[PDB]
Amino acid sequence: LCLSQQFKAQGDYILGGLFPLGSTEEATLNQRTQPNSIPCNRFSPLGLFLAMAMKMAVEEINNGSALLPGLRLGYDLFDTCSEPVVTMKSSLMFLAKVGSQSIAAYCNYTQYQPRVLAVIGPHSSELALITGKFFSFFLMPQVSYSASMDRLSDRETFPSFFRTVPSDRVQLQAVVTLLQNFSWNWVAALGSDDDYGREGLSIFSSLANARGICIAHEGLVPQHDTSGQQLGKVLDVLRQVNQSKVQVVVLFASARAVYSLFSYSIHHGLSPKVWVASESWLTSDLVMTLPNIARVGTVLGFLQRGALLPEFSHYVETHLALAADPAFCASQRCPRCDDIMLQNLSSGLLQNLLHHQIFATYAAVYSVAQALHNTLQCNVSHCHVSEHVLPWQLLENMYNMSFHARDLTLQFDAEGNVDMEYDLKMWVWQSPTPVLHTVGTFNGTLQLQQSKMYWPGNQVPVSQCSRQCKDGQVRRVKGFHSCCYDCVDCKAGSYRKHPDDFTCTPCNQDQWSPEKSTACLPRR
Amino acid sequence: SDFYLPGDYLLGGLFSLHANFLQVPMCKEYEVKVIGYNLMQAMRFAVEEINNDSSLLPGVLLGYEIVDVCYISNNVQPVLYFLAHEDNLLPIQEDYSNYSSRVVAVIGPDNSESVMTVANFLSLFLLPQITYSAISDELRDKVRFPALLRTTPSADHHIEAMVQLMLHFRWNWIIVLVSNDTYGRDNGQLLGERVARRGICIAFQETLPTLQPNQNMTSEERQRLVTIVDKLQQSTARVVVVFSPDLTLYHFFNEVLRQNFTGAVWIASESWAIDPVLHNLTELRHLGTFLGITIQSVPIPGFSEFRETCNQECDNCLNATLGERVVYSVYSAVYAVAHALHSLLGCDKSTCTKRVVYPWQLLEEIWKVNFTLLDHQIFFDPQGDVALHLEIVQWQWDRSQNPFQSVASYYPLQRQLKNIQDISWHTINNTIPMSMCSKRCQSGQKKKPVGIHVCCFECIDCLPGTFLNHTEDEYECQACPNNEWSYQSETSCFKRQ
Repeated sequence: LCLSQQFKAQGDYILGGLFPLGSTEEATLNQRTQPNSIPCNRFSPLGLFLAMAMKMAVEEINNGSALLPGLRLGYDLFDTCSEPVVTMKSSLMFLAKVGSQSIAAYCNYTQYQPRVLAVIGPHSSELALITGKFFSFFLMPQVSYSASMDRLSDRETFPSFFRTVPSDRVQLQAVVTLLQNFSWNWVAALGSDDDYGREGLSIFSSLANARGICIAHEGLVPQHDTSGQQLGKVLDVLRQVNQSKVQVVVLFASARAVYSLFSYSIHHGLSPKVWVASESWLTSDLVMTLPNIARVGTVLGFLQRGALLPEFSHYVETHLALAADPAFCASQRCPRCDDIMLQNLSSGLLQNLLHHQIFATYAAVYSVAQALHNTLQCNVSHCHVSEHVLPWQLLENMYNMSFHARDLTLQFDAEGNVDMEYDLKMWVWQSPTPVLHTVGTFNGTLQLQQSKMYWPGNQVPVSQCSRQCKDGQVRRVKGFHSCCYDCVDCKAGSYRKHPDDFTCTPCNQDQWSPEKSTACLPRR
Repeated sequence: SDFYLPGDYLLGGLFSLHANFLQVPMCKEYEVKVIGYNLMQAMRFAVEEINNDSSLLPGVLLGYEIVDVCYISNNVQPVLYFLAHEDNLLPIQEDYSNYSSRVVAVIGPDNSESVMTVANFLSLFLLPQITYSAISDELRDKVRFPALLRTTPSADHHIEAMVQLMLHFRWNWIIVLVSNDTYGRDNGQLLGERVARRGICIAFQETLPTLQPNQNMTSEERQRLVTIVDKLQQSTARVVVVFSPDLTLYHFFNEVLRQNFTGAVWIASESWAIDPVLHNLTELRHLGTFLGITIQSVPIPGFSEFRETCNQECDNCLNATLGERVVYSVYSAVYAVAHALHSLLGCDKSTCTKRVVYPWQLLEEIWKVNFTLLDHQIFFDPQGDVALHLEIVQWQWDRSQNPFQSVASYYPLQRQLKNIQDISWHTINNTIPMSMCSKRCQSGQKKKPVGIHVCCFECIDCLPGTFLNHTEDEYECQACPNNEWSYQSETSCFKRQ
């Protein structure tokens, strides 16, 4: 197929795109020693589907006069290659003057005139951080469909970054509300060693401490399975989870880390626990393949509630068919992409669950288009055509808008995030295959269909700790922070000298003390 | 201005001389920071001294282009300015092996975040960057940061020094206070990793609020500080490690003073170990012992009499002035670049040739230098760090002597703490203060663990007919032979008739 040629289109204004259209095997990741080019080794269907979503959105906008009436909107899509060097090359190309092959080191944004109006940003949060920092200097407005790390919310370092997916903080606030509802006061917090997991643990540990949720253990699990230190570390994490007597574990970890942890947990025969999931695991590109999932004990977590695109699959198939026809072609950015036929992109891939990111890409295109529609002060059928909009001019309107996806209004807030609802999904194993069931919703408030909750047995799990002790007891602090206590009962022959952590004192010889008593007593 | 010198080859330098999104921020909005001015002068002294040294670059002049950076708030523009060549234009192309930039090497930023930001840009060109104060361990990844080097140890060695200080004085039981920043969480996690391997238990870890010293404090933040100090007071641990920027700790220590807290050992990380502003608070001398882990000072001989279109003209620094421990890193960075260039040009005494150099080759040569500078041997470990000595300083308030007194020295290549001297403690008789979670057993007593931490145990007597062999186990008793017996809590058996 002549498919990679479909990544560029002319127009009055042009949108840049960064997508995971290709990748490489691990053998390439050695230290760079000479500044040569990096080859396109491996194809990626996810990037192709997201690029198709952007193409579809722009095609719709060019058909329907509701936005940018009389204007033509173009696009220019590039592969990230999941590589910062290639991503930086593409980012630099976006910012160069049209027709030129170079960029000028001017001191401030007003002197530039880049060839694209906005950039629909990369898939991963790492490239989002990098390219957001770079783009902010030029005030190039960047909308990401996938990058959820909350560090990007900072308007000081990211004054021009937007996204059509909520940040991790909202998901973790939903999780904290879930723990608060079931009175799970005593929990263990785990995260992946990647920045995703470290920032997730930071956010959750900040949110839980404010609401009286006591974290028994806070730890990181590795991404890899290639050194004995990692086996020892997962064994130690299992030891920590066991010794703390926790029954509910929050696991804000990537799918590879969860796969490692769960495989080793099955290997070591860990007893059932409640596991509170995160989206990147819960959507399970990898984890749900494990043979013995049902022994892990219970899986539960929140998931996005965005709209759906019924026509996307037929659009993809239609344009692949068009790319297969030489009579159409008579009318690279990823050389491996041309080797792909329809059967390699079977509908079974699209019927899985990728809907969230595809819709987010569609909505990002629509957000940029609506912002431009506002900046040009468009009427019905007419626009302020007498001037050419620069990106920093679009940025002014992009903060103060509402835009329509398919039957869904969205708005960028003061920190560039959208507001969205969530479903609460519980894994059901009574079916012959693990399947997600909706058991509640979150929209800033948590609604639970508790009559539908699939707990094991006729009981709801519990994990709790004492916030204060009784008078006839001695305190003892526990937890990653000294937040809660376990209680000691003073046995006969000893007394609670202080109403405090101080251990019970042995009884005075000429006296005696019964159980739980606070003082020595004459034996007569 | 003095921000620029012409020459055959130019070094780039980034230093922070100063402390509506459509409004472009400018450094002049912030007060002068004298440390960055000292570092700039260190670079200038090094480069001009090299130009005077006929044996290093005979007939070749090192120039420089220095640009002021307001920490993170301006990091893109200087890099583009450094990279551009003809008419301030920078070509975009796939292969840069044949391209020559304005500068051949960069003396990079101070903050780890800014170092990473600049590194991600320069990695595209493999233009070498040497940095002087960013201790973050993440910079050791040369897949991620191929062109980045350091003239200073990393957080690995600071935490090693802390842990070996704990081990030497037999402290089993510590508290960790961290900032909300990436710095505090990074160092807290690293310390948590290191202690578990060495037998030290962290009682609890707690996060300080992001306060600023001159500004007013809200009621909830005040209560947060109150809660943290309550947790300090309740605990039996009396060794406290604080990973926080100095400016934040004024309020925290004011609260600690207000609650009349006293009797702890405070272990300071390099970000506040030598702060005069905290030190001059007269009442800190009553809170306990303050020990700080920091890079060791190296005196530059001639430096004192030398010192005394945008972001290249800041006149205010002089009258603000009218960094000793960090200066040597900048000095040695300039000298490292100079030696790498001296090698790259194929140069020899009085016989240089001014060949055209592309930075990616100078990086390859910078990895290769090994020479003695100012009586210390500087070369780069494969992970990019120069092995400079660290030291441990105790704060002193007798103004007859220096505020910070060296009490120990740490060697990263030998990876051990050495030359420990007489710390003067807060105790009643200058005895070493001890923090242990539980008291050691009497002979013939078994340990019974309490809770999660290894250091927590009850001591319980062995019953008659059982004995405990301390060379063999300590957590359960073992029975006497079939014709032996024992005196209850006793290490040994005896024969029955």
